[PDB]
Amino acid sequence: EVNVVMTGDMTTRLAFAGEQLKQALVEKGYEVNQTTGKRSIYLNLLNDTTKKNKERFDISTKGKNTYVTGYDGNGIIYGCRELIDQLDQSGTMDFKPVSDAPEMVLRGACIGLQKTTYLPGHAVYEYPYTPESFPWFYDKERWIKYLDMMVENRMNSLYLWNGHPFASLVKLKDYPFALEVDEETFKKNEEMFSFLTTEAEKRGIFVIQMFYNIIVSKPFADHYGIKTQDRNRPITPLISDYTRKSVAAFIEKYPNVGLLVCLGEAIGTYEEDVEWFTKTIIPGIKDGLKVLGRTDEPPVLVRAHDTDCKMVIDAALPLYKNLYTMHKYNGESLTTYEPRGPWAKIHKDLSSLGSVHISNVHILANLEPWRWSSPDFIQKSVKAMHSVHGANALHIYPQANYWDWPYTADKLANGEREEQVYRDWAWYKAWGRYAWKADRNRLEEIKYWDKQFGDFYGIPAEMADNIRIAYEESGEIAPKLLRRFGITEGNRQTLLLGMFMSQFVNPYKYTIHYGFYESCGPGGEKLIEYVEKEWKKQPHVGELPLDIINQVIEHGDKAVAAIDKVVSSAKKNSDELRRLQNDMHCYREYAYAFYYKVKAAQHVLNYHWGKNMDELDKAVPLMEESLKHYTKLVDLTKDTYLFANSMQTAQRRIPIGGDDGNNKTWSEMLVHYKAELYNFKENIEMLKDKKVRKCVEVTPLKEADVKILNNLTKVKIEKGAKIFSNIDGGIDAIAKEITGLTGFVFNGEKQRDDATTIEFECSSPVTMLVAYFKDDHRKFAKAPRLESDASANDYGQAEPVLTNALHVKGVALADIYPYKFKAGRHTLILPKGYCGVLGFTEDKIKERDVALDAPDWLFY
Ligand code: NA
Ligand code: NA
Repeated sequence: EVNVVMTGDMTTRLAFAGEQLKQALVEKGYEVNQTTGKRSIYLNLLNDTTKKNKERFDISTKGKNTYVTGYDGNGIIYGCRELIDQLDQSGTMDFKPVSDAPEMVLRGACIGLQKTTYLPGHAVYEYPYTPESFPWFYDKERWIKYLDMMVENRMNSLYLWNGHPFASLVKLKDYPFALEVDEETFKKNEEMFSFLTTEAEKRGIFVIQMFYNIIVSKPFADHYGIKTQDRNRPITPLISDYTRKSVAAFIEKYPNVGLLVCLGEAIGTYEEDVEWFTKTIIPGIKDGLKVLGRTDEPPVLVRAHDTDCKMVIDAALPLYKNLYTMHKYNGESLTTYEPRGPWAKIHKDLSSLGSVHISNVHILANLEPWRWSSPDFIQKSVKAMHSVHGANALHIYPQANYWDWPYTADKLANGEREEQVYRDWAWYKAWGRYAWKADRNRLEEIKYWDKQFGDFYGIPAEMADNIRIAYEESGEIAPKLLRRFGITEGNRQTLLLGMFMSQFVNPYKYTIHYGFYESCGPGGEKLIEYVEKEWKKQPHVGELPLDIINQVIEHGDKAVAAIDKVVSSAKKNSDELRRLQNDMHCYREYAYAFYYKVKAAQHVLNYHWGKNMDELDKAVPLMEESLKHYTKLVDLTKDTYLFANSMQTAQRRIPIGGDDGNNKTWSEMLVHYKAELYNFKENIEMLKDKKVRKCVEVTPLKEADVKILNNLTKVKIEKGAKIFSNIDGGIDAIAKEITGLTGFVFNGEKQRDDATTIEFECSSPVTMLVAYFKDDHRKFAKAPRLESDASANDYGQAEPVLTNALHVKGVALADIYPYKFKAGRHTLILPKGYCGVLGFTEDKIKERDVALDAPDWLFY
């Protein structure tokens, strides 16, 4: 019936290609003969490294013989995948000749050895590889399925993300106490890495271990009496020695595993980033290479995240020639296929290096947790990666629920968990398909996807087009709403839980970073900008917020109308199609809730500009209508989803704090949005009746009784006070709240070199007040930023308490951030650069813009 003949370099990839083709043919009812005149397929593997024929194959046919030429091991695998895809798309062994190669050179996905919350005993990102934490990591069948799916999608790279993996994977003779796992687990970890590298290698998959810096093991830390990580802590010879030896041990022991380096998030300055990479990491890699007898420099991947790419690559290239770069596609979200602005320039500059620049589709904060997999949106995004960013490689996150691998957020009957590889098959398949080839005729793609959805649900392709419509209409909702109304593309925000009125009418209170609105889609106006231009009779430019809410309710209505027609048809995976229908109804109720809230926010902003109280009367029924839609969203999610956000800690700030896993469900959020309307109505009632509103009674904070342990110079905080010993000017404006506190005097120069360490004890909870200056000069310590520093809320400091609150003559204006402590003995290192420590109080601090009457006072 069918002969399969393998010819050439008898490699593991050639042998895998052959087994795959044989299984595919017997699953179609053919008898297969294997060896190394009736129907024959010839698998020919050549030898050439010609970076040009990488992963290339040719298929030709002559009579009843088919010839597959693979230019390398990956080429012969992909040649066999093309025969199998032909056998699937028609039933016949009549093969079409094809010469093909992928457009992007690395095409891959990540799994996080990460959890929804911190491991008891450990800081952020820290999780030893153990079966207690990750039993799925030790499941060989689950690994085979994952790697088989990667081959089907022609993905050639797998990334494991972990804080400090080395202490689970290597033993150091100078630091034997560093090991974070018991001996039996250490043996299981060695066994799994051996299984994973072997299974991946025969499939043409490069395994890459990602790590954060600077992080040391819990037992190494405990032995030396230091912290596992501290962002502002200097580099020390001890921590450098431990990391260099760890990295060298890893290269020696797992010689085919790549490294993805994050120069963060526990490194305080760009100068320390360069020093760590060039003097600790790169020498550790060369140590391991020297030990193996390697003369080549295998690629090292470096994230642009939380560093200065240009300093880093410029300093590193003389020391190590083979560096790949990685940078987020749309920050930690998916917002646009028309990216632009300063962030597009950073991608273009990294692509300029003429090497491999990897587009990272990172975290997908704005899509969590509902189904998302728009072929159109994904195709257009890969076209943008090429045309706007210059990227030639792709790294994708899971579609949702990254922190909770291997499960989705779906709540099934009786505690059952849904697998991400099951639910999100079309996400992986779409990113793989467009990474292979971006330019594909859209009508032919619709027919391809109609058959994929039809086959999965057992529905004719024509009928299944309504599934494709549902994905492509609903797919535009979260991207559009985030880029037009969002606070951030970071997972600091969970878009699909909604937003407060305050976040619509006073968005800059919640800290919007330069770059987001300027990069993450077409140029346009915020709601506050649109309403200001209405009142000032100024022309409108670009994407308008009222246009976007109209578009999103239309997307919502069309997705529901499409999925409702087909949901009853499914002959397979019927429960899954009912969940997709439920997700489309969720997206529609979300879209209408958002529409009415934006309309309400426009009237509240009309009140701000005109002070016509009839504007507040119109806001109420729109808010009520928004709440009717949000109540329906609760009814749709309360039995169907465990939660929205997979990151379930105090690093989540928008719409409200996610501290200790609170505020992660629509049910929880509805309580807040009901209280927001109730409050609004009470405030309007008081305005009508009494023409009064609540405002802050401004009083000095009482100084707390604190003992300073590290010999700081004290100063009374008042007009005239010199908080910088190295400059001539004193405080020349100050919030009354701060006057009379006892702060400190520092040398701004010493602050640039050494950072600022405060050590103190308190017999009750205190807040320490820190001044960060509103000046872009690198001499100033930077205010806490959760998007580039997971530790930026460890003291409750992520948000300022008093804005525009301090001025020092010859310096700048400052905002005041709260650092909160329980009773105890404390040591804090603040970021390098000029900053002020103004004192301590046990008092409740009332938030205030000292420069003022913002339009959101009505929701307090
Ligand atoms: Na850094
Ligand atoms: Na990145």
